[PDB]
Amino acid sequence: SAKPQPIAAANWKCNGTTASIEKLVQVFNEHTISHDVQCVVAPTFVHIPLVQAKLRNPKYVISAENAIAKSGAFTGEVSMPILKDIGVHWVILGHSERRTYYGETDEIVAQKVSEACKQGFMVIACIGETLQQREANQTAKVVLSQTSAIAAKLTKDAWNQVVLAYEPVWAIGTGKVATPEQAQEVHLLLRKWVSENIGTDVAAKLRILYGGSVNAANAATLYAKPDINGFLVGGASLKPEFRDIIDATR
Amino acid sequence: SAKPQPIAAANWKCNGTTASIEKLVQVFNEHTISHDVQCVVAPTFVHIPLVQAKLRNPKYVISAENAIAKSGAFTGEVSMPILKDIGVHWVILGHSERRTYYGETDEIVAQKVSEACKQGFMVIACIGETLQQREANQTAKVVLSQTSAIAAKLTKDAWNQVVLAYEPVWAIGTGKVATPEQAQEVHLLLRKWVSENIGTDVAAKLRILYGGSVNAANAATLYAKPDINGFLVGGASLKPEFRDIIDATR
Repeated sequence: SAKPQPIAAANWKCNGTTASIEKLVQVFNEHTISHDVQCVVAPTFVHIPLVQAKLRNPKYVISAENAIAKSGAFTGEVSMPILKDIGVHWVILGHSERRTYYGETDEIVAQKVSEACKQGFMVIACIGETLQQREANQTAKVVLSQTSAIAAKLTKDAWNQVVLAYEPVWAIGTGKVATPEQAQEVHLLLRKWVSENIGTDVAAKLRILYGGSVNAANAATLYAKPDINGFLVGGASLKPEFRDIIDATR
Repeated sequence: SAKPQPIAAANWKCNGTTASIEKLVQVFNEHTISHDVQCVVAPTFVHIPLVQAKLRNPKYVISAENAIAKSGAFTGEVSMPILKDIGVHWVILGHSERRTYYGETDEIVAQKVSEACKQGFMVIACIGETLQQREANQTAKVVLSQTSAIAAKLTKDAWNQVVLAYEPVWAIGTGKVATPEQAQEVHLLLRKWVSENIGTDVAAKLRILYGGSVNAANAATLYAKPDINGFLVGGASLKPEFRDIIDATR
């Protein structure tokens, strides 16, 4: 289909013990990945140094799970210049849980994205609708709303560092995956949107991943859709089966 | 005066480069501390492992600057069980900046405190009034309000792990320190409160620190007050002068 380079990203959320991490990393290192894909591992902040010291599988990069733009008087947070100094140059922003529990709004997400962009980070920005939305046939405008908000703060060239993760709020950690057909419908409308609004050229390289209850048995079917470039995986990433998720992008 | 063991705590907020940290840590390690005081260093999450590997001065402990109670689906955050596994067992909670920018309320602070308590952490809980408060002769009830909220969620014995940091919102990072007399007035009313409400025995061991624009030239005068047990230092802790702040509790 000519698609872009696939992305397989691991989001450990707020989980991990130094022991269990050293176990999973060893399983990941011994997995010979054979095709062109970029694997990404998002550990918690405290665990980032440990992951850097043991992660050796070459198709992998470390990303932070969130950050703030600037260093300063922000107790408890971690900024972007701090993460560059530390060699981490990917970050996941506007992930659902942050939009819901620690109140990050579009414009706020949109600002974290512009700045990371500005800081030379590769960014995976999360968008998606809730079930109430979905049920009001509101899924589409919502996604377009968020993407537009991000887009207003970016330059035509900042897109080269952007990756979108469409995670329907109702599929995250629920066991309730979107059928490939639901997933696929949203990815094409977005691609279409980016295409009309930024450049055909941009929509074609944009990796747009699906996330929300994705596992080793469904990743394959998911991948086969033409506008699905990969995944953002939560629960299944705390397991060896992650191997088989990465291989599904083959 | 018989007072309790003093506390000198360093809060680096969201600042530090691996280089500048390795420089400051070396300055701290070579400072022979001679009296009984517990020094505490709060680095950002990413920097905690680096601090653990180099910090060697024995009167020092590492604390996190914030955390959540439980591990789980909380993207971007770091929990307490994660910090125990990692050997970090002190934490700063309800610091002003968190109460203001990332919306942590009394009850929320009060819950983070009970749980950390429950997790065997030493906790430094922050309370304090804003200038509007101060000007409405509202400083006192406010402090009592917050302390009471914390106290409702703790057991008579949880106090042994609690430390209070009174940081007038108007003195943090402002250059505008509370005179020793303002500081002292608040510490005695609190001590009084804890005394009447929890036990005379408890108020007597409680370390209650002052923080807000505290430096090496004022720490001394600050310390001399009878109900002032130490400090919670922000800006001055990113400097060598921190040495002279620790020595002021002598």
